[PDB]
Amino acid sequence: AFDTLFDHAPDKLNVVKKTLITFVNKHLNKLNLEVTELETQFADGVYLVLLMGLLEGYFVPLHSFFLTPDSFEQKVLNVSFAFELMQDGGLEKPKPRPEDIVNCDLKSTLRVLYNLFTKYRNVE
Amino acid sequence: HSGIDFKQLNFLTKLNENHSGELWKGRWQGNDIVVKVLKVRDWSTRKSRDFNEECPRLRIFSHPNVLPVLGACQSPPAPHPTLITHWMPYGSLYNVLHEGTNFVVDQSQAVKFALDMARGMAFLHTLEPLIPRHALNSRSVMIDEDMTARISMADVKFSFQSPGRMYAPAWVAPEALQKKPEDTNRRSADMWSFAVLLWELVTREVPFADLSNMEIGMKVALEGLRPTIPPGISPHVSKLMKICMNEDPAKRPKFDMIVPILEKMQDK
Ligand SMILES: Nc1ncnc2c1ncn2[C@@H]1O[C@H](COP(=O)(O)OP(=O)(O)OP(=O)(O)O)[C@@H](O)[C@H]1O
Ligand SMILES: [Mg+2]
Repeated sequence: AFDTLFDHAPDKLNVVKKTLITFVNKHLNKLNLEVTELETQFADGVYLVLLMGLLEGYFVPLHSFFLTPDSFEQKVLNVSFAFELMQDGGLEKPKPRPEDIVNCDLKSTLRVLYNLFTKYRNVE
Repeated sequence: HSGIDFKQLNFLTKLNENHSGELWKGRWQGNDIVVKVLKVRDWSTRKSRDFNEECPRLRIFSHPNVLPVLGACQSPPAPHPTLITHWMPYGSLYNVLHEGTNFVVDQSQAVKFALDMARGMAFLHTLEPLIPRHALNSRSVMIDEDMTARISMADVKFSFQSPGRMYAPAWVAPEALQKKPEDTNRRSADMWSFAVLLWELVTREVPFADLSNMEIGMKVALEGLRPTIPPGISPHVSKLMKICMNEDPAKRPKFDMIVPILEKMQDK
């Protein structure tokens, strides 16, 4: 379903992208953080954790994750922690491996964001 | 200690469902109770063991301003990890201050609430070690039939219960938003929470009500967001609020030091 949209619908794909920019900035702007680039700005896990708190109504204590990750390892850990917060919110475990997000695979990243957008469309 | 038998619980009416699981009003052995049913992803024998070791500490019967967990249902054999406590007719302090459609508590009752909570917390601070994951806020204090404020032991989070997610950061000390509990003086962090409760009793407003939880924690932790000291209250209330919310944890008073201050405030 999402593959067909990614691989075979570029005019649609960019509609969805501009909107994911809208969506994630709706939330992260509140923290004085702007997303301009979807291909890299979620790779380190930080925005996904912060976004999950924004979408699901909690703060994440700073000792629970790496706010300024200093390795590939800490980024993978941040992303894994985000996927866990996702499943707590009732999402099924995301299809992408945490490494796929850290490695900036665009399909993987857009899939996760898309699934968030869809679940949390009315959240303000 | 086999706990309470889940089969002896009479579930009367569902009160809530949220991130923690659900709350019902019910009855057990001639007691009017609430039943808190915890929902937990990836429940394990290890977590179930931990639940059964953590609950006994919450069964505090020796202080009027502490509300004990009466007992818990071990899971297995219960469908879910479950705990029970007495039904408090006014609900939470939060309910009474902010959701009180019937009457507004006066400032004399506010002062007595503050004294009640200070006394409850001074007591809990005598426990060795401290009860872990106990956060003081207006949601975790209940108001009994005679308006007595009581620290809610059924609001202590268990080691497997929403770790890494904080749903009431507005009452949490700045250091406790950022540092592991091991790396914090827990007693001083709790006095910050009391300072916020004083602010809440003075303003009759939810602290940072216009901000999401994530916004509160990030700005308090990283940007120095603080409650604005309310305008034209007594200098003595003002001074107490200020000392309890000292930026420096080491300079915040202990609960047992502010108890006599609060006693003199009821009637000098
Ligand atoms: N002992 C009690 N007696 C009467 N009402 C209670 C009691 N405990 C809780 N309540 C009421 O039930 C409502 C929901 O409580 P519940 O425990 O589900 O949510 P919470 O305290 O916000 O979050 P948490 O799941 O973290 O404890 C409370 O707002 C309060 O009105
Ligand atoms: Mg509760």
